[PDB]
Amino acid sequence: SGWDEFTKHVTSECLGWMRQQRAEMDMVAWGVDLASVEQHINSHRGIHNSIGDYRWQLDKIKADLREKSAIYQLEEEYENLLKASFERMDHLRQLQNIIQATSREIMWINDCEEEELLYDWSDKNTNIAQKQEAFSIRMSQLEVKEKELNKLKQESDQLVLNQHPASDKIEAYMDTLQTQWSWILQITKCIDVHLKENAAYFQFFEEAQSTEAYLKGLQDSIRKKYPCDKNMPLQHLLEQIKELEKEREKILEYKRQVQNLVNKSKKIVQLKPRNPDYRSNKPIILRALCDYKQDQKIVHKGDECILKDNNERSKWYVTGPGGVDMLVPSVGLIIPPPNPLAVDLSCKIEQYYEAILALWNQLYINMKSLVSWHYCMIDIEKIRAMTIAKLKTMRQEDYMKTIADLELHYQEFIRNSQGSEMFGDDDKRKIQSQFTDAQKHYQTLVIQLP
Repeated sequence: SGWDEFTKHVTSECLGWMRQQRAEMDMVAWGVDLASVEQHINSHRGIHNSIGDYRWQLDKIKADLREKSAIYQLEEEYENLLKASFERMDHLRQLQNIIQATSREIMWINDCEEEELLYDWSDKNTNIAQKQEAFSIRMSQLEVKEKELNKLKQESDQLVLNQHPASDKIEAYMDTLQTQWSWILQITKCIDVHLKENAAYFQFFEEAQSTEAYLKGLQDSIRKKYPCDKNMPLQHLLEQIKELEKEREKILEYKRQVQNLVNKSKKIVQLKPRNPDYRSNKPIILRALCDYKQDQKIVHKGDECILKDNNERSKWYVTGPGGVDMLVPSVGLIIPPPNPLAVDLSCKIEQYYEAILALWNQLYINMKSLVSWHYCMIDIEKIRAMTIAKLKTMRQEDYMKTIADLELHYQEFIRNSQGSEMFGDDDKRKIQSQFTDAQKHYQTLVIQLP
């Protein structure tokens, strides 16, 4: 104001168009919807190339004017608009880049997640070998991603540092990325645990079913390898007993192998209930492998949950430990021991070991008694064959000892015969009579000496 009226018009119209352009490019809303960002890039490109062309329309106008301030004021407004126009074209660019990148980076993690989410960890999946390696490949792919992600955030923080008009909105998008990333690592942490427990689960039954087959087929093997009849020669017996004692040593090495299975069973996890079709009368107890949270509903690593519905092989309806029903991803839930299928097997296998141990005890004392029987008969023949004339040739302690031998060999027999199945009462009397006879046949010759 205060100038020529033609100058007040030409200058007003200019400042009016130059500021109506600022209004339009400030009334743009900042969003991460790539479809919007795209139309804003084209939109502004039309406004930028418009004011860029306006420099010449402005030159013509400054040439007609003569008012000192007017000219300066117009040039100052234009140079200000032009500067803002450039910085806008750049702010849009920077945005599109950072979002496109983060957008594709989220889909990558999501796809990784979708994969592990749909994986089958039941007993039907025995390939803890394929999985083990495929996983190590991914853990490498991931250590690779963390790099790409780290510098993607370093690119983002820079934009916030430069007060990008959309700072808050991109930090929010990055928040999303961070959330997905943290979750994929949680899955990997509990995938390492499935791999371990599932390995054990299969290792255990492979070893147990193989031990059970052994101790059951050994209960019959032995009984055939060591027959016990009353008509076996003395030599053969002593040699059988020696082998029979090597056997016990071996079945003591089993006790240690067996005791190991007893222990493992107490730690073997449950897999069958992971299948939607598995039915049981006892409720299924779960444990959380990692924190999972979905809007105000949160489960903590180590929380005990109850399974309600598992028709979905990726999402289970789960309750507890605060009576709170919630859908938590199957991946992050395991079914801890005790596994009744494992404990019962370890109990069974243990009873086979004990059966063998008992069988051994029977065969042992059986032979030990058959040996005392023979040792007794040798002494009985010595005493029976004793004549008064034959005695005088021998020392007075050669025969005094032969009865001592018999007395002791007969005690050993009575002792081993107690729990033996080799001698019925018919024989326990038969020998009892041979002994008592020979006993007096001796004291008949003990009195005749003087």
